[PDB]
Amino acid sequence: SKDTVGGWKSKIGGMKEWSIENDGLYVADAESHKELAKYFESDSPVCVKIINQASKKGLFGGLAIVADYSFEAPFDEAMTYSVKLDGMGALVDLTITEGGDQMPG
Amino acid sequence: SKDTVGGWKSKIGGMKEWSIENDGLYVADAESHKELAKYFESDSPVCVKIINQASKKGLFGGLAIVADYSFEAPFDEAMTYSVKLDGMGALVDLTITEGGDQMP
Amino acid sequence: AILVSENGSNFKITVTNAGELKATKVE
Amino acid sequence: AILVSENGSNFKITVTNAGELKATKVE
Amino acid sequence: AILVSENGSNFKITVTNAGELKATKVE
Amino acid sequence: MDYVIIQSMDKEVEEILTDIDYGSFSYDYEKNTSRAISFTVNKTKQNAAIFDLVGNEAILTYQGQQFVIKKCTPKSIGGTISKQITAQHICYTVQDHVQYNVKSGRKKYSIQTVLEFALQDNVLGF
Amino acid sequence: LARVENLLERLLQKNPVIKMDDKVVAEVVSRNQANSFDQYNYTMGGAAYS
Amino acid sequence: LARVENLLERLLQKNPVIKMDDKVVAEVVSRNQANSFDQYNYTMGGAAYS
Amino acid sequence: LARVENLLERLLQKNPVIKMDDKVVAEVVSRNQANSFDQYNYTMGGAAYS
Amino acid sequence: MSDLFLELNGKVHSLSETFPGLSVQEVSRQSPQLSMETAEIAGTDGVIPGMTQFKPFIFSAKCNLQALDIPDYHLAVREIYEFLFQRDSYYIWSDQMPGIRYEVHPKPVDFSRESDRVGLLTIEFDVFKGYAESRGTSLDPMTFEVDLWQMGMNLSNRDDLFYVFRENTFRVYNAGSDRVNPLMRHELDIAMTANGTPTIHNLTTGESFEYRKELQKTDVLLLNNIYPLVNNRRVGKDTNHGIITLEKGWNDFEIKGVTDVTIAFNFPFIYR
Amino acid sequence: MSDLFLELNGKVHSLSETFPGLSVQEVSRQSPQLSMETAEIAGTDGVIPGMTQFKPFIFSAKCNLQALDIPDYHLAVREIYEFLFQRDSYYIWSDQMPGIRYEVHPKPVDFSRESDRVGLLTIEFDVFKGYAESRGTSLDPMTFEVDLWQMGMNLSNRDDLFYVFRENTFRVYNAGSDRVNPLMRHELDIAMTANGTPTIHNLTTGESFEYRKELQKTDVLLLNNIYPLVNNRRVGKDTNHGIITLEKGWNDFEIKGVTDVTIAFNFPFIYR
Amino acid sequence: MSDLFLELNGKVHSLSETFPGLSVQEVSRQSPQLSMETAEIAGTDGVIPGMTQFKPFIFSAKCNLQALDIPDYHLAVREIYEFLFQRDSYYIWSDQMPGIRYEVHPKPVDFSRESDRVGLLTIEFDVFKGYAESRGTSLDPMTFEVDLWQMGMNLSNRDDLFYVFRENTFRVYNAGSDRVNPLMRHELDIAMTANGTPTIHNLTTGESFEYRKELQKTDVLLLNNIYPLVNNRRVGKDTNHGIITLEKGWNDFEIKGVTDVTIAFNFPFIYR
Amino acid sequence: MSDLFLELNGKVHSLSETFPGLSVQEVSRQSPQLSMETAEIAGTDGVIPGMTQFKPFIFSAKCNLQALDIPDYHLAVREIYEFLFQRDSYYIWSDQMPGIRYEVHPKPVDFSRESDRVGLLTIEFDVFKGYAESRGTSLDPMTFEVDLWQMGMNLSNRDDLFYVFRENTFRVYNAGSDRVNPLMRHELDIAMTANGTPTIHNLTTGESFEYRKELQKTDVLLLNNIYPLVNNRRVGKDTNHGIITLEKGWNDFEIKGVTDVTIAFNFPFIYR
Amino acid sequence: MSDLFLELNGKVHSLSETFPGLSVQEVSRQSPQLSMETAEIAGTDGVIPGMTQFKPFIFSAKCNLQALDIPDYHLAVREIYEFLFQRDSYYIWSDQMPGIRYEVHPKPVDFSRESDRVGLLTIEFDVFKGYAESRGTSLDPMTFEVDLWQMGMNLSNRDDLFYVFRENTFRVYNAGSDRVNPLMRHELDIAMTANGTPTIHNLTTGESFEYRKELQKTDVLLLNNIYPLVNNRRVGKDTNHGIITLEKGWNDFEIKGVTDVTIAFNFPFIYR
Repeated sequence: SKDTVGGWKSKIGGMKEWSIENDGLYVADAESHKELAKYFESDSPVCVKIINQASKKGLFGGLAIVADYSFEAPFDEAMTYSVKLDGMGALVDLTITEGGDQMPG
Repeated sequence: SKDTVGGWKSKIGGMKEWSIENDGLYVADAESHKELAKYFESDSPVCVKIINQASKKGLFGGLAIVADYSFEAPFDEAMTYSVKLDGMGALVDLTITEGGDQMP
Repeated sequence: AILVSENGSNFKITVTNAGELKATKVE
Repeated sequence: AILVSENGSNFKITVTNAGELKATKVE
Repeated sequence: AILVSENGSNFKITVTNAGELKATKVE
Repeated sequence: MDYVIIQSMDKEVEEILTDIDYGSFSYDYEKNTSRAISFTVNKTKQNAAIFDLVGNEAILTYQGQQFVIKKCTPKSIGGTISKQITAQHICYTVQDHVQYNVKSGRKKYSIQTVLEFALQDNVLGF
Repeated sequence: LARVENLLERLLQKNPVIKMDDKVVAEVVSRNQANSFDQYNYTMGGAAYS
Repeated sequence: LARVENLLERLLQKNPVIKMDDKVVAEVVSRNQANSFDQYNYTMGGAAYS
Repeated sequence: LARVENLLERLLQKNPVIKMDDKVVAEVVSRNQANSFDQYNYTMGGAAYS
Repeated sequence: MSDLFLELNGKVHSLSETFPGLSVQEVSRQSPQLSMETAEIAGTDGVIPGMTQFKPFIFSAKCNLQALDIPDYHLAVREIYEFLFQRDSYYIWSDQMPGIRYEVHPKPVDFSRESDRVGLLTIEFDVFKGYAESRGTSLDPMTFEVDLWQMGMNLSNRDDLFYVFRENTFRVYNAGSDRVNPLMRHELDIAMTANGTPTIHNLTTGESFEYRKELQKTDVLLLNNIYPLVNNRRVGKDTNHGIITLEKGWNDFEIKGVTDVTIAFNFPFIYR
Repeated sequence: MSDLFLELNGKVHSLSETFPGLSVQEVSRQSPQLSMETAEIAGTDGVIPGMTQFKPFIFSAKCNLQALDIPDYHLAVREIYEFLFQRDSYYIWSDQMPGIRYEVHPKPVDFSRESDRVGLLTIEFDVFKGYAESRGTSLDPMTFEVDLWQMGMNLSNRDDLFYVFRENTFRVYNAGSDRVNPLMRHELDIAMTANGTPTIHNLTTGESFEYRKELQKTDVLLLNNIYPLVNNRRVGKDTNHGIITLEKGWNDFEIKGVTDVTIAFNFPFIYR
Repeated sequence: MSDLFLELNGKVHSLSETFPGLSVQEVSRQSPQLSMETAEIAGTDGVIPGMTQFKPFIFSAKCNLQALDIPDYHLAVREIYEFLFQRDSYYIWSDQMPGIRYEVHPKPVDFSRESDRVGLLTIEFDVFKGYAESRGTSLDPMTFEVDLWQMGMNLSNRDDLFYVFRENTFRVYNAGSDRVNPLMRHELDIAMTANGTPTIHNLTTGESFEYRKELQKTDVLLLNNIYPLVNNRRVGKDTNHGIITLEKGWNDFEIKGVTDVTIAFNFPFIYR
Repeated sequence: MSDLFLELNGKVHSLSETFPGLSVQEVSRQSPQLSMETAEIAGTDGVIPGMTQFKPFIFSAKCNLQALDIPDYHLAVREIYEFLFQRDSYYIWSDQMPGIRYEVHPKPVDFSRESDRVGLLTIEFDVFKGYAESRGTSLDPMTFEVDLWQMGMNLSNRDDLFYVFRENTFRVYNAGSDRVNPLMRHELDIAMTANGTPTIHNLTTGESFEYRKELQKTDVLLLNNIYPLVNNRRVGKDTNHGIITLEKGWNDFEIKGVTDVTIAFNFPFIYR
Repeated sequence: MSDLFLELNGKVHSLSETFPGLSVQEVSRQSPQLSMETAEIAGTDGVIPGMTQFKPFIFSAKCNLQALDIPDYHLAVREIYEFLFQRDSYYIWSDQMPGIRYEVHPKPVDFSRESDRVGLLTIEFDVFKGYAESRGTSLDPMTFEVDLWQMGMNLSNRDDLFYVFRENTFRVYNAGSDRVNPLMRHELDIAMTANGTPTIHNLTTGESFEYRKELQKTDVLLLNNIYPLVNNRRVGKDTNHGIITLEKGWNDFEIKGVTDVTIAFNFPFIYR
């Protein structure tokens, strides 16, 4: 507002967005990698969670799409994988809310 | 002004803006991080204040939006966090002015 | 850019009609 | 660049001509 | 890009007036 | 005065006709042929009080000359009411007086005698 | 940006021909001529068609 | 993009005056008036020029 | 670039209606018809109004 | 802080007060649209200017709407559209210049939805008279408690300005930027009470209004625009049909043919 | 979530329900299109505006279609084209403001095919009457049963809004954004049953309608649009051809010349 | 540094001095607007051009306003709008070329509000006569006392330029960029006092003006524009209706038929 | 190095030499604007071409001005504007092709101020005849010392070209790209002196000019454009009113009815 | 590599050969310009189309010029402008499709000077007949000697294509892209020599032409365009004014009323 005393620009919050990047060692025979490949192959928005396996508590959860799924095989190192997920809608924050403590098994 | 002898460009200050970038170690159950998460979710102004915690003197204060809140979890280090805050108005300079010494 | 396209489209679409009013009747 | 140049080159042909056909003769 | 807008403004402003001279009188 | 003075048919009220479309105003004169003024008036707040008076047989004073309205065309297109006024110089209104008597036969007249015969016992103040 | 020119050249196809009806023009011209004729007849008293 | 601006300016130069002929307009008006006159004469039997 | 769209919209607001005077057209048509009538009268000797 | 005040049906509404979620960021005014009536003679240079005129212009107000939730946002948008767009023209003014008001008509402006609850707007009001006028007329006293006058309105800081006179010769100060003329749809009222046959003369302009009947002190002669009346009765037939005008600055006025003259002027100032 | 409800040929459909793949993302409406004719006078500044009108406006809904496969995509496109484009106007509304509906005609829309099964589109509807309206008439129980907010208060909970009266003087509340005028092709029905010579006076608007014949309780006088009827028979020759209009807010009505009068008003509300 | 000087209503103002916050950044002028009418002949190439003319052009001055605060910004904007936009044309010039002025009408200008106290603008002026001119007429000492450069040497220092003559044959220097023609609505006054029958021959342009009556020393013959006067009385019926024009550079004048001739030329120079 | 030469009032001025701070960067010439007079018959394909014509085109020169200081820059801009824009058309040519000149009219071009002392310009001259012509006519000798002819002017490098003939049958070479026709406003002069009754025949074109009176060696017959004269006296009544034209390349001419013929052709070459 | 061949004034030139610096980069053609007239009927959907036509189209060739130096660049530009822009149409073709040529008129082009010696350009040609055609007529041996591909087969190798016949019933192959019709200003000549009363029937198109007089072997009947001639004399009054058109592919012709008939068809193929 240029008609108000001061001289500082004024801003307000807008739309929110979120993404997840995960990289590591790649083993093609793993069930999780098979599920990731199936999800990337044909739409199928995937429910993902970020959890604390040691403290036995969950942190985040929500639906996402697999935007990128790439691999890398250097001749003097293990063959790695990288994946990127873009969110759909709200990303539930389990640190403040209750529930969402389900874990792989 | 191209009509002034000298052939020099000129500029004049205008609107001011401010932001704060903070980063460090992330602990989920810390109450400050819970407040930050609530502020990010609720789309409400957050009153931020830069303190000199040793000299017992305030430095800056203002209202901000939480424009970013990200975390990293490397497998060989500690889980970190980074936050970015954008101002909606005047960032009060407590050094030149007086007051703003309320501290935890 | 897309707003320029839409504005130009609407501008020429409106221009197509043209006027030439005699007193009140068209043409 | 080329887009607006084509726009100008096209506007050269049409709008200049104008219509106003009496019944079939021009003007 | 801004002078494109100025050119379009003057373009359409000049387009407003139109002609249709009878022999020398307007309309 | 360059504006138009409007006097009603019954001469009860005489005011100033304002908000005349001066762009459409025109005064036409041709020797022994014509003398008239034509224009268009739109009904607005300023002239709403006297817009009903301007009609046929009303009198318009313009630059000290009197013109009788001989053609009025009220028109309503939505919210605008416009009258197209054409008025001829009051002199031509002398055609409302007719000399019925006839001076039969062939005779050499002057302009004075013919003019006296034409305007004898006028009731229009000519 | 290609479909911008798509619409621009599609709507350039517009015919720069505006056909105006002759009957209304003729009727208006006749009415104005009648107004002029009535004016001229009035200026000459009644030494005309009426 | 400068030459685009130059060509647009040169194309703005053009006079927005479209000379329309008067002889053809008069002839068409006369023909339509003749059609109306013939219609009116026919509706009046033959009590007219023909 | 928003004010480009704002100005172009404000200029698109213009009414694509151009009123053309009728009295001038009628007078021009009458003059042309008089010219044609004089031509026809001359081609017919003097067997006309004059 | 900026705000926009709208006079509608005799009521003054603050735009921010009526809609709490809507706040006026900034106001702006287009420059006067000067236009000279050019006449061209082919073969000569330039044009022959006629009488300079001023075209209607635009008063803009950039604002934003911040709602609690989506249904509230839609309801606020609908209510703003209902409030702004009325059948007849209304009045507007701003906090920055609270002494000058414009008679305006709204223009179609669309909300720019930025988020789920916020929307930017740029309201545009077309002022068609081509000029701005003061909120108060000349009859209002130039006192502090009136709260109508603000600096920059061409008030002369050298002499007193009053518009009620008791003598036959005086001066009247028109502070506007245009010559007040009722023929140009300007507002101007003159109320006079005196005894005798009156005649008003504006020497600076050179105009004269003449009434050709005897007047008593109990009869009030009211010239409103181009209508002279006595006791709200039209007497245009008994006058010379002349109309006075107020030039810029000081106008010398002389009254002839009457005694114990009491003449009052009531007109708004024309700004731009 | 958002949705768009369409009432056509006596049936109400949900856009997200009729087409499972279709999902409405956002709903918005254009500002009222204030059209106004201006006249210029040579020698004076500005323009003189005529009576203002409101052009048809646009109600827009941006949505996306997520088909199962290519044949499903083409089938859904064809189904949407067949469903939306009828030969007669139909009503639409949204869950965000369920209490207000627009009678619209569909506009051309282009499917933006992004992937083999995904298409974004923006359905636009021409509101050709220039205004919105309530979901029902005043006598309709549905009108005051869904939702209606005015100056921040809900009209669906007010208990003082009556439209059937038995006395001779009363008040009628028009909650619309502007006056209701049958001359403007608005909908307004007034049904009266009484004994004697009726005369209705709208004191707020200063209007009057009189029927110059005796009436009997079994005879029903119905004013619909610009036509008065007695027992479904046009009787305009025996009336003063008066037209009764309802202004914004409260209108004070007085009935004279009859006794044992029962009068009912049936009209929808008009929103800008 | 740069500044813009405006001469209006008999007073000279400095733009940077009248408004302290305003500072002129750059001054420029449009090219001469050569206008030409072309006729096409069927069967032949090219066009035939008519007589060329010079349309009104634009003198531009880009400047900025640095107000103290928001109320000062609005006050300065209003003051600039009031000052610049008068109802009559006025002269302008710049310090870069102080010896040449343009008679202009203001053009619409839009303030670009960059900050709460800073606004850039570009004031444009229509030079409607199609040419610039010297700061005064030929007889004015103002003209030959500030500066005037023409193909290299300053004309303010040349001592051979005289415009009052006592002999019968002499030379007159028109330093303008084109010929001075009263038929083109230029300003040109020629005052003569002699005894006998005057006859002026402009041999350079081959023009002639003759008065066919005897003249006496106390009688002054003044040719202004297209009108000859004797003692401020139109005497065109007794002349040959001749028009005297001054070409570029030196014009050789011969006066015949009179003795004791005193002749003076008063005209401003015309620059393209 | 590039330069532009302007022929004005019989004087040749170099643009760089006249203004030391202005230097020509580059020259360019728009291609001939061919236009076929198309006639369309509805229902058929394509058009029926009429006679191909050439529209006026544009000759452009990109240059820059480098001044010593700001006042010098403004003075140079004004002087350049004065020099370029004249009342009537003039001639231009370039160093790159110094044998071909164009009759042109200037076009409005604005200086682009890049710094405090430098300004870029792109002058555009409209050539309206639709063609270019040689600097020298056919009467000028084809010698080195004349410094007029250059390569690329279609001069035949196989035989001598002279335009003065002493016999009754010869050939004349028109090197232009257009058929020289005085009816198309082309320049063409024939001066013939002989004894008897003359008759000129252009066999290749098939034209014939006939004079029906006896001629002596002392009388010169001059055909300029479409005017035949003897001793500068119009004798069109005594001729057949035919006019000869020069086709492209060689034209075979035969003169009958006279002896000791001396005929000379004086015309410029038409290029494109 | 690529090249453009131009046939004009009876000579064939190669664009890359006439000007060594010029090199053709790419050749392309515009699509056929289908023009159609649409009539709208109130109360019905869609439009009714008139007879379609094909407007003139554009054949484009993008190329570059690499001159040795600046004078060479200007000389090459002038030479190209002189060569390309003639006053009459000429034929063009390319090495990529040597068997098909277009009769064109040059279009305006502009040289894009990139460096001091390099200039890119795009030469455009208006094909004003709306169609392409073979390099010769049916009877021309050149037509079936260079190349002609139709539906994947080469017509230059087919041995069953004859156009001179001696029997009374036969078949004629029109290899063009559409029907050949003399009424459409197409070129079609039919030469016949027989004895008796001729009658030609095109059974494929169901057309007929009859001559109502006896014929002799030394008399040649030639139908060219819309005119029949006997020994180069128009004899249309003694015929039925029949027009013979050739459809696409095979047309079955039957000759009746004559014996010892020799008939030849001479026409070029028409390609869209």
